[PDB]
Amino acid sequence: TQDSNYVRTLRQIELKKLEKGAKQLMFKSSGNHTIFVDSREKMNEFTPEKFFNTTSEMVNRSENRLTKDQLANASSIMPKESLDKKKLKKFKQVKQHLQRETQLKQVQQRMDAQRELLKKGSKKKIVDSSGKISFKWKKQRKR
Amino acid sequence: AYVLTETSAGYALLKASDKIYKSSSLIQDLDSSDKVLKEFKIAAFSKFNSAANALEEANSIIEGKVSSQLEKLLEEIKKDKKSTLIVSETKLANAINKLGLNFNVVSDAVTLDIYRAIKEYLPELLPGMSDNDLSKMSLGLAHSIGRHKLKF
Amino acid sequence: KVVIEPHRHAGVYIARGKEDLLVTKNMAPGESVYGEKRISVKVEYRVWNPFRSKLAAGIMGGLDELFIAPGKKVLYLGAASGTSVSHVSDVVGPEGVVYAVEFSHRPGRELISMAKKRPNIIPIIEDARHPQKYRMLIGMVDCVFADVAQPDQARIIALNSHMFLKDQGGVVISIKANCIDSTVDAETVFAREVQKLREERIKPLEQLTLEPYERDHCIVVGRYMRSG
Amino acid sequence: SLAKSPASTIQILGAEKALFRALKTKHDTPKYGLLYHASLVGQATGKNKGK
Amino acid sequence: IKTKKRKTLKNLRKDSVKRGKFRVQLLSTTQDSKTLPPKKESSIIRSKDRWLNRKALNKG
Amino acid sequence: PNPKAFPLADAALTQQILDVVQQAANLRQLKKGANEATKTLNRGISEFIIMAADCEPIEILLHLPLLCEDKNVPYVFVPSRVALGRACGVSRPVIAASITTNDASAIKTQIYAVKDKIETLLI
Amino acid sequence: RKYLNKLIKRNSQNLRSWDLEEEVRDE
Amino acid sequence: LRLFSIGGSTVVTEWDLATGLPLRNYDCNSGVIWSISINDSQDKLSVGCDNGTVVLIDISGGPGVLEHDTILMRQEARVLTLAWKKDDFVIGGCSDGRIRIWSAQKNDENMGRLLHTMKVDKAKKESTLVWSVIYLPRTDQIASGDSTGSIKFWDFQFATLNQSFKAHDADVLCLTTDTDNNYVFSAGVDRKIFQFSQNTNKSQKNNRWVNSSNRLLHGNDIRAICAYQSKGADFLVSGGVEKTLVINSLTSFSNGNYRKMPTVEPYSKNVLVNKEQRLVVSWSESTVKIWTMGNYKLVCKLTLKDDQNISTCSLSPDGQVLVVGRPSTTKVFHLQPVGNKLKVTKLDNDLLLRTSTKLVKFIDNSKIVICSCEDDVFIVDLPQEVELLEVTSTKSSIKVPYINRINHLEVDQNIAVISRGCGVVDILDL
Repeated sequence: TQDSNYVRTLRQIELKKLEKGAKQLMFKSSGNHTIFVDSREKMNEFTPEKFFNTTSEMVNRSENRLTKDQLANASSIMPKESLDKKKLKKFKQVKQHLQRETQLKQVQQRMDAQRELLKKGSKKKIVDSSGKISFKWKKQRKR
Repeated sequence: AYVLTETSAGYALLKASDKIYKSSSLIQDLDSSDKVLKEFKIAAFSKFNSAANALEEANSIIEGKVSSQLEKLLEEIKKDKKSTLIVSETKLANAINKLGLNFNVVSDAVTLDIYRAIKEYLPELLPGMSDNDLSKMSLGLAHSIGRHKLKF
Repeated sequence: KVVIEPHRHAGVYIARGKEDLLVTKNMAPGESVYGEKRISVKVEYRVWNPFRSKLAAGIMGGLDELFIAPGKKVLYLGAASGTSVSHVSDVVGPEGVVYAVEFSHRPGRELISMAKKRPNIIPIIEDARHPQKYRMLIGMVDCVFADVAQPDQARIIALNSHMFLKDQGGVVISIKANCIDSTVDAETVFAREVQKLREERIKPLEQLTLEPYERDHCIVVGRYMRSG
Repeated sequence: SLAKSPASTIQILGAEKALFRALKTKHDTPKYGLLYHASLVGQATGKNKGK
Repeated sequence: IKTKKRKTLKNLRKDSVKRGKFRVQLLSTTQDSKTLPPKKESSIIRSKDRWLNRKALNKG
Repeated sequence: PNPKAFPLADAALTQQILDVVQQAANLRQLKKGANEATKTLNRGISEFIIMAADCEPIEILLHLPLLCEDKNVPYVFVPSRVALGRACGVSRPVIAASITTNDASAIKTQIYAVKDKIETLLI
Repeated sequence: RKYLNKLIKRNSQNLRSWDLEEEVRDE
Repeated sequence: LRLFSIGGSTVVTEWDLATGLPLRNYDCNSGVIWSISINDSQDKLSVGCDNGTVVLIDISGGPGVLEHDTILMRQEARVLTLAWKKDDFVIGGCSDGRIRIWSAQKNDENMGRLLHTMKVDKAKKESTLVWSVIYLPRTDQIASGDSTGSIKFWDFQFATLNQSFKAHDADVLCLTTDTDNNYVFSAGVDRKIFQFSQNTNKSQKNNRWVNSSNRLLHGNDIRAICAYQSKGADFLVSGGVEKTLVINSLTSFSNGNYRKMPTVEPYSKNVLVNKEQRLVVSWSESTVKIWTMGNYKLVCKLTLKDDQNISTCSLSPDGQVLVVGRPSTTKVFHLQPVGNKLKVTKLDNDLLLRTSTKLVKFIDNSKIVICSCEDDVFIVDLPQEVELLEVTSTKSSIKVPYINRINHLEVDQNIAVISRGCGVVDILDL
């Protein structure tokens, strides 16, 4: 019993750290953005650059399509590598938190099944095809 | 004829040079601006007094039926045995139809564009009654009535 | 320590630094309503959650013409807990106002307290199907944003935009296709709904899918033309 | 939020420091908490205080 | 030949070019869309009529 | 039956739900009681929540739908807590119970069928 | 017109560096 | 009176009878629609949809108005047939093989709560699916055409069957009764019509429905059967994939003369001849064929490549002139013989395009007189009109909204005749 309390405590810590990491950090969107244009000729004559009145780079960019009129790094040191290395490493830190949490979950699954084998009842040890065993209790009311 | 609209201040009646044909012509002449404002500024206003409970009861019992400020409104309105009045609610319409002026009232016709125009130009009809920013006591009414509807 | 960047939609800023965030200003500092963080650079700023607001993933999903402009007046339908409403009051500021309605009671109480905290809000806590008991209050709004999960989105939005929305008004609707149908393609449900609105006199500009933030959800934006 | 907490955590709502120390170091978690000053648990004697 | 011809006919009838990540779309003619009830779904026709012409009952 | 307890299953869905409950307790996948059910919502493993309708006062289990809305868990009221306890396997009246998750049980398919019909009933 | 297009390219690169990647946009 | 129709998709159209075109396409929200039925007193029509769901759309406010009223409690598999007991209970017959009763009331706790299911017994190697339920009001009962081939009389209070008939050897698709509910007529896919009766003393006393007889009539199967019974009439009318209609006496079903209606009735004609150049013109949906004869040969092969309406009325005078009139648009074509083959050229006229032309008539090879859908008279050359007398509307003219419309236009060199469904003829000097 003390063992499974320990494991569950660790898992809950990690679960909350995962939540806070995702809260802190932004992920890029990816969704279909379909325009409704009436006439077939102007539909054929569509260009994003005029429509969102921007430059093709800023067109494919989809978190800020700041216009040409809106348009009309030296702060962060070495932004080509240091900034991007930091970006990726924040992502990896959230991912690593996630794997820690799933593993602790499984360890608690195994431990919880054992504790309940210990309790009571009239069990039956059934064996699956794959090699995995399982237990199935007799149909009885605990009193 | 006449039109009735309710505010966060009080009830307003406006004279109209005749109706439904006024609805047609008004949306046809694109008539929610200063031109229609000066066409029909005001005929009459009747406040409810600025006592917070008296507001909340006037407003709740206008959500249900007809209030006493509406009563004093209805004796002050009439000039003819027959009078026909637009109301944007069928409930309030049939209530005042069965109520005591004995004059015909009409329900939700195509006079939604009329009340849209009035309800736009209406704070510029506050020159007619009281040209002050009513948006405060609008918020105050919203807060007051929500706190009414909730038990609290 | 942090760089700000303006956004195409005015009133929307992005903090670029060691970590990127989507952020607005604030009107009443020294507070945080829903446990969200903030950043203060000097002036306060407050971030959203596109995992918690629909409108956020509307924005940062890349959205060309949203019509909520800083000075304006914005109706909000289906404001549970008002977190997105707080964001709406931040993005309008004092010269614009927001008209947030909710049906039930517990998001209503939270709405009421947050409306106590903020100026820009008037809350309507009456039912959303019937627009009369607050045509008494609401005044001739500019834009309408609505998320209701009740399947009568066409009807509620038709009635509310008829009664309140300015001509050439802006309307932005959310949809959960899994609430509407839950049999067929979510795309098909979306096309069915844009046909509803196009019958109901709203000209539809844009459709957008919030694929990596919610499941099966759509945002549809359009103009409102020549009605009463 | 107090309404939504379960019943065990209402038992252990006062003694969190001893709780998380005991949980983390595999020791027997504290058992009265903040209810200890109620008149009933001030009326019991020993294991009956815990129960 | 004629295969490519009604290929070109279908590609006239079509109403969307995938503009990279973005897509384009159009809205139908208002007169027809108002004047006549909308199309059947092939799902419904297949289900009902296939059920009636199942082979379990020896139709024919 | 209170209008408090809104999404209420009927006879047919009630039988299917209590059939999955019986299977789950034989395999020991079931958390019995309202405090225990709140705990497993909090740990965030639970499959779905089955509540009684006639526990009077109703509020003591009414604290669960706010958690289920927050966490997106499906939940269903069934009519009688005597029946829920019998189907659950104990000697008592049980007013809430909670199917927990073990992705390689032998009742994963039946759980999903019931959980899908519940989510339709909510939605 | 070149004064427009030069200023166009100007802030473009001033934002192109702020929010993009190539080798990192995969991982 | 108004006509509501389920076209196969997710709308419910209610038709303006006068223009013969949809007064309003309502969009019921929940998914594709499989069946429809009004309640009693016509205030509330309910559609059942293959989300499994049942929607109530109510009708107050006369024409052109509908409102999404209510959605009763949903369930898994699709709903095939509806009936209403009264204003109060919606009986649905649905594809699992089972019959459900919802409670469509107002102001009761049990509003919209599915409160009974009743499972029809299933077949061996298949999914049964209850095609057809109806309510029978003298006794309490409901009755059930089953995809096995059965007919099961469930009684409603206590919701548990009384009678069970393995009626006929393939799946039932229609049911109906008579006004006294002495006769349930069931109509199959194996082309039979069974009559189950209750008219005798013991049968009315103790509810026993007895399958008095059957009769087969049809060629292929039956898809709709309807009874009617009043001081003038007792007939039931059947129809199916054998494209016809079959009328029977009702009470004397097995002792009585039927009548097999003709398949096609030429009231709206579909072929017109040209004595000039020895021509025949036919037109089916969006397609136009012309032959000549003398042997007979093809002449012209028209596919209206932009026409989603059915070609209503077409004309071709002497010479090479053709007009095709749609209830939405109208088009004009000129022909040219280059031998056995012909060349076509569509012309242009906005008066043809935006104006819906029901009836077309040629004065000569020059000019055309038109009756447009709103009973309007047009005179065109290739915007002239003549005004008409209007009769005062009587009661049934108010009821049926096209009895005062324009039936027939007949043209001569200068003289025309208008006929109106009330039976009016006017003569026109154009």
